[PDB]
Amino acid sequence: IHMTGPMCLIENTNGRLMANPEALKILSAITQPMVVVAIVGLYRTGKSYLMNKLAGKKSHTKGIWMWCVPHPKKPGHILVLLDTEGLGDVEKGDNQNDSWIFALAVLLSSTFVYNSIGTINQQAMDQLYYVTELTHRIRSKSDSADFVSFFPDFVWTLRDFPDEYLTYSLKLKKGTSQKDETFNLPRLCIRKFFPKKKCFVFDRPVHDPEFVQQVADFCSYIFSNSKTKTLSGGIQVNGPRLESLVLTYVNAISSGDLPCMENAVLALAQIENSAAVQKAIAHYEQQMGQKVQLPTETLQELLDLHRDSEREAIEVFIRSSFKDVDHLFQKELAAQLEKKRDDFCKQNQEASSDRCSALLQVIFSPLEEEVKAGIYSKPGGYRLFVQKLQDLKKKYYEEPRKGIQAEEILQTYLKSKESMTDAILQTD
Amino acid sequence: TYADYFSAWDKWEKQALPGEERDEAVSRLKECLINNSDELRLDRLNLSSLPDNLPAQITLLNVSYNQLTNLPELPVTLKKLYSASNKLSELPVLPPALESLQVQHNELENLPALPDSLLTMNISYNEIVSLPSLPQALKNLRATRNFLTELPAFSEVREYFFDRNQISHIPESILNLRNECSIHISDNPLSSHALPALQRLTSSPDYHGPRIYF
Repeated sequence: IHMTGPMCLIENTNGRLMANPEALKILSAITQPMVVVAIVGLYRTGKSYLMNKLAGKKSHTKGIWMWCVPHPKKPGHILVLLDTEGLGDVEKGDNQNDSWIFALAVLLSSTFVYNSIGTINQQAMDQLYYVTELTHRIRSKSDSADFVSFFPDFVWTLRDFPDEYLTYSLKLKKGTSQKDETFNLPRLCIRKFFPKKKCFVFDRPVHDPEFVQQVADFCSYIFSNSKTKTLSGGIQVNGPRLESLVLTYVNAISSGDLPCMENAVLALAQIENSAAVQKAIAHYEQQMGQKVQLPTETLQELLDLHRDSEREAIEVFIRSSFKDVDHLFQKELAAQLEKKRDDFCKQNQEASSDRCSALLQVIFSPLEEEVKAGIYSKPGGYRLFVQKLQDLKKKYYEEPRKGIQAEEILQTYLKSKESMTDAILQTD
Repeated sequence: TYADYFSAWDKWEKQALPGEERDEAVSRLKECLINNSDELRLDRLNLSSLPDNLPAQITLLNVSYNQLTNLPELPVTLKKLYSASNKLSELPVLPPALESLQVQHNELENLPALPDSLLTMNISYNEIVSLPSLPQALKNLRATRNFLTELPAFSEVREYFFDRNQISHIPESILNLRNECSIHISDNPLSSHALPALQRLTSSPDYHGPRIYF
């Protein structure tokens, strides 16, 4: 894969959260596992510099932008650079969804990165009202408890002035009054929800020495200790899954319900298993597409080919599927194969009748013409009629694959065409 | 005059706090006042207050994301007021030609007069209990988090949502508007009879009423 300019993944226009289909195509193409890192921060904290120097390089649409670039310190894996552009620009556009953009940047990424310019005073905390709504904005089980299961590692970044600051800087004070109660909600969440936490600092690049290397340390940290986006026990997210998650979360927001973590995984399983069926079906029309040539000699042969190919395609289902709880897909696959069988059997019977009647016509119509003219009413034609009919039946069966319904129809010919032989013997 | 503006602006510069970018603010003020610039933005300066004398001709004031407490007297020529995410307690009288009032995440207690030229307006994330009559052409209103008690009367395209409030009442004045209004009033502890009263009311020829989301 190769992108030179980051494009919009979720635009935030006309008071609506919409996905970008052209950018979802690029996701559905990248089949390599992903390490997702967002860059959340206010509208002009210089958000870009942490992307160009992260992907490795050198008046827009607001929302979440992405940049896919190969992982510079990993094989196979591919890191994704999310970035909330225009976050908080009260002047430019609607702000009903800044909390939504925050929640989505949490749910999609694997290492959440805030980017404030201040000194984490009370102002920089009042500019972080998004985190006080995470318990009101994101469900996790169709409660705010299992958040540490999938929540990313916090990496704060102060762009003008390390972890010594942050470790004690979120030490909430004890109390019970309402005045100190509001002071807990931000710091309570940043500590309890996110598994690993951090902090960084960056000197100003004006009026550089301890900045390029200062940011090089942070970039090396992100390159080194970043972890692959996991869902529920492994399952390294990889393109198509990220697209499924984006679509699920957005179609949940623009529908009413909350972005669920369980449902966004159940639908992903029921779509990545909805491909296992159409994969095991193609492996059935392909194998039994040149292993069967109707009509067949016997029936045990066709049933022996089925019983083989069925449990051979069931293997293809197992090899590319997971979480078929209650075994709902591993029976809509079987019921879709038994119908194929019951149809193949009737198709074979009809294809047997076809060739039987065709050979009937081809071989016996000469005799029909001969007796139709009267070349056998001569006083001596009964014996030669017997000769030709017996040897012609001898030339009937020495014709491979006449179908199981072989002579069953043939007797309908002889039994209904005996008055000819009757009159011939009478005319002898 | 003009040189008298520089006096009060250079006098605010001194009466500031440690982490209060006032030199940049004064530089922006002199950058606007001299070029006769219509726009003036004091984006992110950790300001605890503003000077008493803004330029008397601006049409756009963006003083959001600060630690303000009360705005100075806005110039009459103002047409857009973007003052959100700071700590306001009351709004000085709005200029008569105002067209956009964007003030959220503050601590407003009540709203003063609203001129007839307010097109859009966002007062969400505050502590308001009552609102004056919304102007004739007020298009979008966001009061998504306050302490409202009763829905305001409109003085007849419209789209206001009063999410997350303690209002819980719909009189006739709502059901007298045509099928162009949109009043999302979700997350409200509405009356037990008014809860399905809307259901059996909306399941009727309600093409002489408004859309009501809850």
